[PDB]
Amino acid sequence: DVLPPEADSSIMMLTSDQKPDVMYADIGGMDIQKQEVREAVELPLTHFELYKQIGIDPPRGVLMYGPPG
Amino acid sequence: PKNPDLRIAQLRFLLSLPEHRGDAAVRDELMAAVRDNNMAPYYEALCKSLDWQIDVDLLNKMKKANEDELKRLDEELEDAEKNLGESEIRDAMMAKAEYLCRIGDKEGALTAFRKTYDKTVALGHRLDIVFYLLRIGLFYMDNDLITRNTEKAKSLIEEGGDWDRRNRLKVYQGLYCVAIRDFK
Amino acid sequence: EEERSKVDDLRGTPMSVGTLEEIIDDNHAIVSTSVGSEHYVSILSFVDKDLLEPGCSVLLNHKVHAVIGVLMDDTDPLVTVMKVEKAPQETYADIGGLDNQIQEIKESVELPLTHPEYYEEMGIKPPKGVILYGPPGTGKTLLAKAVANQTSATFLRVVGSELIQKYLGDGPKLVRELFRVAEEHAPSIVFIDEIDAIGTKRYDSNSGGEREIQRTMLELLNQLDGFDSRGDVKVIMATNRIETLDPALIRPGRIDRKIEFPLPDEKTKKRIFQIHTSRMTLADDVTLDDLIMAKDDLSGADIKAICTEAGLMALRERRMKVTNEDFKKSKENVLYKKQEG
Amino acid sequence: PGRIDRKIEFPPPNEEARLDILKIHSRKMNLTRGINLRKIAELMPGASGA
Ligand SMILES: Nc1ncnc2c1ncn2[C@@H]1O[C@H](COP(=O)(O)OP(=O)(O)OP(=O)(O)O)[C@@H](O)[C@H]1O
Repeated sequence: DVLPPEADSSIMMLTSDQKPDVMYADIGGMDIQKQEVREAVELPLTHFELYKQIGIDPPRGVLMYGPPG
Repeated sequence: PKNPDLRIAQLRFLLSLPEHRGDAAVRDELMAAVRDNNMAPYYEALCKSLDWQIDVDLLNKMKKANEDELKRLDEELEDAEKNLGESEIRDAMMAKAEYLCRIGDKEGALTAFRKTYDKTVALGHRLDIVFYLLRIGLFYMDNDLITRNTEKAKSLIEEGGDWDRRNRLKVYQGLYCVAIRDFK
Repeated sequence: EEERSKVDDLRGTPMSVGTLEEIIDDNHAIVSTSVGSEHYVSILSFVDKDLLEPGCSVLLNHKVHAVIGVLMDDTDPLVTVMKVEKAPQETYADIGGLDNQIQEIKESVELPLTHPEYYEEMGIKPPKGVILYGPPGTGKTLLAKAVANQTSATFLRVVGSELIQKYLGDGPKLVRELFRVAEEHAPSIVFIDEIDAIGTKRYDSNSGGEREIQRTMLELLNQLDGFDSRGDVKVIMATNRIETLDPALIRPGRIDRKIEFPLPDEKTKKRIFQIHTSRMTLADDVTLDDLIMAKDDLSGADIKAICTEAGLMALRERRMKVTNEDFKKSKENVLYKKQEG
Repeated sequence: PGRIDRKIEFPPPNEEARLDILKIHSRKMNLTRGINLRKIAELMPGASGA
């Protein structure tokens, strides 16, 4: 018989329920990075069909660089 | 390259049912018959409409000039097929071949369609072929072959995604749903 | 007979393929197989123990790690690069103007091996190879002498310093194996063209350095000098610029013969056009005098490319015969190519 | 040394080359037909194909 799923193995999942540290009210400086990330993360995650309507394939690729800061 | 023939379907339906219209409905039809050299489409209407008098040499020199225009492309392919390429020959013949069957009946079209379906590696010309099946499906009010290629085109289209041809198909299924009775 | 039905029961059915580590005069051989395992094997059969030598692949019978038979398996990375073949249709008779240049190298490559009777009785024996070069970008015209050589004996071509210095070395060992494999295929010809080892600017990938590059080249000289190998594996060197290579390389080889490639004259260029256009069909109005007069310092492949582009342009009209107006208009394309930048 | 290879130039994007290719990439995204492809391409000189 196979794995349920999913009972792992390793990592594991969860552990993030008692976290995270602070909300997003902290960093307000960027505002041009958040407009990219928010649209590249929470919008495709909330509505999968809205992209198929307009005929644009939402990517999953998010790359960040520049530190410091 | 469709509406000149589509309005002919309009005028054939305009002539068929009412027997009271003997003037403006035949005049525009002959106006479109003297042009594009529609040959087979007017025989079925010649049995219902008047037999004249004379057509004969007027449309015989036009169908012989259409056969000279037909045989000049048929004489261009074997000089073209001596050289070789990708689609540059077989696609050169099919468009004018479906226009040459636009002159008459379903024959040259139905052979050209299954001919070009094995040529094109993209859906661009495929769905164009489908549109030819739909326009002829309206002329001969034959709903048999238009329900098939449409089902096959929707799968190649949505693999996949489109704008112009997608919204086109949205109207096509509306024309079929209004041909039969589907209101919703 | 009965031995075939006997020894097979000892090795089979399963068996492993290991490597030989070292041999002991007690007929116990130490074998190494995946991964990191040792043993004492003593077998008196199928050996061939003297020809094996450590560093070769041997079988391992499960019980117990015994070697029934010897396996020499190639394959191998380097053995793949020597063949095959070509045996090209081109000959040394398809080139002209270098008759005075070619006479000595053709003689030097056919000096040994074929026509040995006047060589062996004279007791000369200069088996150090030959060295080629020329301007501006030729050396392929000297390769047009290697095609005739490919028609005879065995040939191998190793060109470019990238094959060593692209990564860290281990230096020459890649060349060191070429020597010995060519010794197993002796007689064979090894040709090297365009040696940039000292002429390169930027190394490939991440490797260093300018002076380590030199040391792998120097070990190539001692390999080539050499102490002590009499085998051939005849070696031929060629490049564009001989001034880059160090004079340290000339005494071991080639001390007897090196050739220089001169620029072709009017008579030679006429011959060249003759040889290429032999197979081609040209219009009656094409003359060979004005063509070579208008051209200044061009090799065979230049007059080749202008004909190739003339036939390519003639394919647009689907004509097998190239007219002189089409030929000149096509010629102006390569003429404008070299003159654009 | 001019020997041997085939010479083919890679052209920069052109206006008339921008029109058709614009439609091509516009084939996958739902839009109305009130869009003027003539004026939109002239506003983008140079740049690149990508
Ligand atoms: N006299 C001649 N007769 C016939 N062919 C000739 C003659 N001289 C030169 N050629 C041809 O012209 C060609 C010249 O080659 P070329 O020098 O262009 O090569 P290359 O591209 O420079 O090689 P590399 O880049 O390795 O230096 C040769 O292949 C040779 O066959």
